[PDB]
Amino acid sequence: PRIKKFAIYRWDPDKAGDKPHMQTYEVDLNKCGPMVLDALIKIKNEVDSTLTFRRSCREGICGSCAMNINGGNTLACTRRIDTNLNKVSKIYPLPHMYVIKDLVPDLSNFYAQYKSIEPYL
Amino acid sequence: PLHSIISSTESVQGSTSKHEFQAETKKLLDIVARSLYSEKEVFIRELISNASDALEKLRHKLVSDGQALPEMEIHLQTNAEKGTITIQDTGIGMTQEELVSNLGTIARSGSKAFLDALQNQAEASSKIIGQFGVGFYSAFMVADRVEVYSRSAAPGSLGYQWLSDGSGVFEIAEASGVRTGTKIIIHLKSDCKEFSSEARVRDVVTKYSNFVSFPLYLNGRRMNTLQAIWMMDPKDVGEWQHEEFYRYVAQAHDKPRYTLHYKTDAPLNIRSIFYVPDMKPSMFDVSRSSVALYSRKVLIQTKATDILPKWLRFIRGVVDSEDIPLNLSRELLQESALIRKLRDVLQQRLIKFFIDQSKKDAEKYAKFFEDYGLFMREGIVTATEQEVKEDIAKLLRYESSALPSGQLTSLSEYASRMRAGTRNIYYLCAPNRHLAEHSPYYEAMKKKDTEVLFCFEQFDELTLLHLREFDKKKLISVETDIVVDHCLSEKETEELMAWMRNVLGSRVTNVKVTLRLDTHPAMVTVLEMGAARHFLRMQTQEERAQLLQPTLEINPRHALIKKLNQLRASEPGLAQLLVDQIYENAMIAAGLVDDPRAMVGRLNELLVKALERH
Amino acid sequence: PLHSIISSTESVQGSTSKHEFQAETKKLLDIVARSLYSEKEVFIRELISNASDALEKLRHKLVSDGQALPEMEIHLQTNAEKGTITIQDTGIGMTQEELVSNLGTIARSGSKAFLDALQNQAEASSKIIGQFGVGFYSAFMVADRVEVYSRSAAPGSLGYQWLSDGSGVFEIAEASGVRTGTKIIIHLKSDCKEFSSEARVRDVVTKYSNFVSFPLYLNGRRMNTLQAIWMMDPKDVGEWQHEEFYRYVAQAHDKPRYTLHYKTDAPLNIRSIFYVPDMKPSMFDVGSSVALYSRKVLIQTKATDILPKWLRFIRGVVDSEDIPLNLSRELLQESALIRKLRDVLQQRLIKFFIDQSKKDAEKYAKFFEDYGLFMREGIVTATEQEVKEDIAKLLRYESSALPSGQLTSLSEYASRMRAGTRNIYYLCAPNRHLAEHSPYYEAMKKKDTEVLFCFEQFDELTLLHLREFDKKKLISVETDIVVDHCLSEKETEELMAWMRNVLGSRVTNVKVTLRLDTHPAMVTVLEMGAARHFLRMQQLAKTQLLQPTLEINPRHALIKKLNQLRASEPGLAQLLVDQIYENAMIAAGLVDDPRAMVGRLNELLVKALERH
Ligand SMILES: Nc1ncnc2c1ncn2[C@@H]1O[C@H](COP(=O)(O)OP(=O)(O)NP(=O)(O)O)[C@@H](O)[C@H]1O
Ligand SMILES: Nc1ncnc2c1ncn2[C@@H]1O[C@H](COP(=O)(O)OP(=O)(O)NP(=O)(O)O)[C@@H](O)[C@H]1O
Ligand code: FES
Ligand SMILES: [K+]
Ligand SMILES: [K+]
Ligand SMILES: [Mg+2]
Ligand SMILES: [Mg+2]
Repeated sequence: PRIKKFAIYRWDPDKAGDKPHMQTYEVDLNKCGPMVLDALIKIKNEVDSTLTFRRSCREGICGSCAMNINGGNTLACTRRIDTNLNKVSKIYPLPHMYVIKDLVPDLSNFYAQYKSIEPYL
Repeated sequence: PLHSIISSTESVQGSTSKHEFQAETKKLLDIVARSLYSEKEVFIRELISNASDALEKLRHKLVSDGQALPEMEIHLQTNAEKGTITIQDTGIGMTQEELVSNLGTIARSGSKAFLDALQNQAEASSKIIGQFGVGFYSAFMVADRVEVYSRSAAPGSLGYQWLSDGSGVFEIAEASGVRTGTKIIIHLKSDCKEFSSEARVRDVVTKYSNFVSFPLYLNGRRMNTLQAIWMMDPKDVGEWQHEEFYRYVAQAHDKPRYTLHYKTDAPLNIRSIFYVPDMKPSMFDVSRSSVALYSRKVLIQTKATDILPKWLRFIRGVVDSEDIPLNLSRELLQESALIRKLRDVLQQRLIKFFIDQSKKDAEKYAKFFEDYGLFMREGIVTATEQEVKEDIAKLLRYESSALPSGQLTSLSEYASRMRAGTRNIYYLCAPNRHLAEHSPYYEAMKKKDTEVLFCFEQFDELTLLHLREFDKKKLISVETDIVVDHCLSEKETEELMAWMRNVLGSRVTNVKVTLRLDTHPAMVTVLEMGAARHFLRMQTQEERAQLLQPTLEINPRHALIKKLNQLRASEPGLAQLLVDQIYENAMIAAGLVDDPRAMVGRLNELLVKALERH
Repeated sequence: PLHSIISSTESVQGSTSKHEFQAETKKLLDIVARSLYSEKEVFIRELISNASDALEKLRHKLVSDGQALPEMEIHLQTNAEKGTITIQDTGIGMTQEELVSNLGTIARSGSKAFLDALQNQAEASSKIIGQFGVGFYSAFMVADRVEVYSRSAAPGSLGYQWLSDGSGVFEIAEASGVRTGTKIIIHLKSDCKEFSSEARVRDVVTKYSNFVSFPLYLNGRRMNTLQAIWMMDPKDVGEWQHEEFYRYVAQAHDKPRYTLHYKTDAPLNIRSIFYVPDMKPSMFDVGSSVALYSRKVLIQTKATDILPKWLRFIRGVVDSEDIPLNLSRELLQESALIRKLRDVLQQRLIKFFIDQSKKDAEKYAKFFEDYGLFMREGIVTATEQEVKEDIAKLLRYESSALPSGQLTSLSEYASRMRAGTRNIYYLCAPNRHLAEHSPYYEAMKKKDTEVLFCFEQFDELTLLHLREFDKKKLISVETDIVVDHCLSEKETEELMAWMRNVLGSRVTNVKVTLRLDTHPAMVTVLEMGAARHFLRMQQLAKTQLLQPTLEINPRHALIKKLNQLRASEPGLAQLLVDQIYENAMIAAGLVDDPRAMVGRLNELLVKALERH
């Protein structure tokens, strides 16, 4: 019995009042792939499908499997899972890289900025 | 804590009765005149609509028997001395019975009976505005006494009088000398005297009823002088008419570079015309829809529903639709399925029109793109469905390395002419084409034999990440591709790298050696470079390094690195300054600098303490 | 010319009759059910408002009688199998005559008649919602038939059954077993069966009338659990339910750093509460969850903007019993009362922020670096001057005469300024370290006049648009320099002529200023802030250049090196002067995308180091 402790960052934009919070996931290493990407897929199909990740070739060619672990940016489908029982993996997204990709910035009040320019010019 | 008092114990015990619905006329008048219309100036719009409806009814009546058609005009009269505004029309008019049944009954419109009596619903059904029956009572908003002179167009009708103060009681009488048609005199309220002036009435009419089907005269002078060119076929309207209409609608003195005349009926009756300004967009265009609705040739004045997608706000024009649902205030019914389908149809039609224009002409569309690219970029960013994403992305034009300078290329043709065995599209961001051709990332990518698009405008890679896909082909930047993909002596290189990492341990988290670079001594690579560049603009150096991990990647073959190899011992301080400077240069080349003012001082120090030996 | 057909020749000879205005009910019902309410979901909101009005009337009658108060609550029943929604209240109820008078007459409301019998207009006028008389008929938007079982609260009234198919005809009958109050049965339409689902009904009720003054139960479960805290006195309400109310209204789980409770009646009745989040604002924020209320029911304007656009970082609720409303229970667009309410709210919020700054320096400083961009945007978008100074009173800057870490406002900056000076100087740099070492600050360092240091973006444009504060102008350091009135003269003349020859396209004018000690070069333009921000506009988007002047430092060693290095390496000299110009442009902030300078810098570094 080799229970692996995974600490995965989670943030659901659609959740009501979601705030950054920490969760711990326990996955047995005897029935899971050594690679980090296998553990993410395992919880998606069995434990919880809320977590979203991008994987296409599970080999290291598309680069969609690259995230940060222990403060270091790595690749899940290449780097394996640490076998230390006492040590817990720090599963984090890319350094900050939050939902900004889907925040849809507005940048409103743009004309009023110009309206404040021509009196000086 | 789950208790309810709902039960079905109730049942009928006596004989059922029967009743008819009633209506409190006084409260209905108060509601119409006080809490129905946001703007107090819509009463003349309603009266002009009624006059147009009456004139259309008279025209239909005189065409049914095929007799002569007399003059048909709507006259606005302003009497500042008496504080009254007079509306007169030469339409059908109304008899005593018609005056009592129509004017005296709330929510009773003679247009509905007229429409039901058409037996065709194809000639005047599209030219009658009145559908509720409360438009006339909007005059009571500003009038303490309404006087109506009406006589029918029948051969032998008598003039009639109609007075009402809006207090739920109206008195009728017989009048003499009244011209055929209907004349309504409005005695303005004490606080509503602004409508007894030329300028205010002219402004409101130009806001609402420029495009009525009949000539409109204000104080004796015609003020329309412009027909609605969005009604007839596109072949029947000339280029001069298009230019004049664009000048009117856009409030600009230039000409429209693109003209679209959309007239569809299978999804819904739409008569819409759109223009693209010749001049570059202004800051008002990029700030929130510049398209005016016109149901039965009268303004709807939504200004908030955004019948057109926000990114398409750069175009100017009008949209005609007789099927849009209007509330009692003659305003668009918010959150309507019909208006949403209208918006979708207009968006897809405009996308198809832009694609067809791009196919037809190359230089004109290139100018249009270099003028209005930010709007399509915002549309790609703000889109949700992948279908509209691809439709808007079909409008993009990016010049690539496989083509000479000044030759913009589309995404579709790039995908068509590239390798069919790889689902990858490569794009590079640089201020200029020359910079892109000499960018360190492009040079590192030169090992691969593939074509790469070049992006110059801001918020371009942002749209590339939002699109994320095109024709089942992924969008990968050059920096992301090279970071994902995996002179000096060996020991000398190792000690040099160790020294640089020692003096850049906090700022740089990893340094590697790459032989792909040829003209750049160093290069900073981040996995999500496109996302990181935009993230930096919204969120000193230590924090940025921690949240970015600027993984350095130097080129030993560069002469600068070779010089630093021996400067590390003779001038350790100058070597530290130079390694800081090259790190800053690589960061700038990556676009990962929020403000380059900080490095100016250390660059000046390096310059003064470096070339002093000359 | 003029073609006029208006004439006064008409005359009246016939007898003047007299008629009463009529109103056909078929078209009125059609208009209400089709072309009155934009949202199909407002019918239960109207029914809940009617139930609340009935319960308020019963409460008023009972307190007038001064007897025991039985339980009063609103019950909502949803039956998916039957496709029906049932709303029941324990209010006064309606007799057969009352049912005919109210239900059967359009625009006839018993609420107005009850209010006319109040004679105080304060006991229940602030809680009665019904004012038009068409709220019930909104139920016909989704119902092909409506059953109403209402029994009056009078001791002896009989229950009555009310039927109406919405076709302009309704029938009434005697009903047995009906409990005191009013029970309404709605049979949903074929295409509007989504209202027979518990989830949708619960969501829309929480959207509209979850602040109803009386308990509301849907399918036996109450979801109010939270009184409308904006009605009670600020001293009565405590911070714990302030946090709860914030967490509900803002849809967040943090605490509000600021809580403002506004309750005034002299200009207009306002019962509003505002909050400021602890967390930094999200880019989505950059009606802001400050949706207006009236008699404890939602209005969802989103168009009048009762609260200023820049004041969108605050969350809360605004209540006003005197706001005009549409027939569809929506705000009158561009209403004078709405505009005056917005102005009053903005003034009160500005005063509250000023008071918070006065009573807590460090908390307000944290708030300013948390929400400064909103005040900057407010200054930029403002039109009235007094609004500009009112918002500018909220600005916090750190000056050159104070240590790092503390910030000051413009008012207390001008308070300590010299009497002779009548202008305010501000310098823009990313950090205070750069600002103290900025060449413009060093050039102005000759005088002892204090200068403010602003670091955040848009500070240049904000100060330019402000342009005045307490009758004192705002002049940037670069503007003051440009408006102000070892390299011997001959060699200096030859060397600036060299720049003029080799930088004529870029540098229009070259001059020597003796006010530089550490920076070899300076770039100064008249519209420094305006040009700097307009260049960012132009580079950000290709839409609808400038006159740069470069000044060299005679005593700088780098500049002095040109005298001996021009005669040795002309090409290296040209490259070095180009790099000096680029560095001066970067320091001025007028530089374009600096990716182009990297190649020139690398070439200069590799070429100029062939001596060690
Ligand atoms: N100037 C007029 N000349 C002739 N008939 C008129 C005139 N004004 C009103 N009417 C008639 O009186 C009816 C009542 O006026 P109105 O309230 O405007 O109804 P409507 O215009 O048909 N519907 P609405 O969209 O609310 O205006 C109209 O439907 C016409 O039949
Ligand atoms: N559940 C009820 N119990 C008792 N009286 C009711 C109930 N529902 C409606 N009424 C009465 O019937 C009248 C007609 O309803 P309604 O159309 O809502 O008028 P209103 O609510 O007073 N004005 P409005 O704001 O348009 O709803 C109300 O004014 C009440 O007097
Ligand atoms: S799945 Fe393709 S890089 Fe890992
Ligand atoms: K009417
Ligand atoms: K009623
Ligand atoms: Mg009309
Ligand atoms: Mg009501």
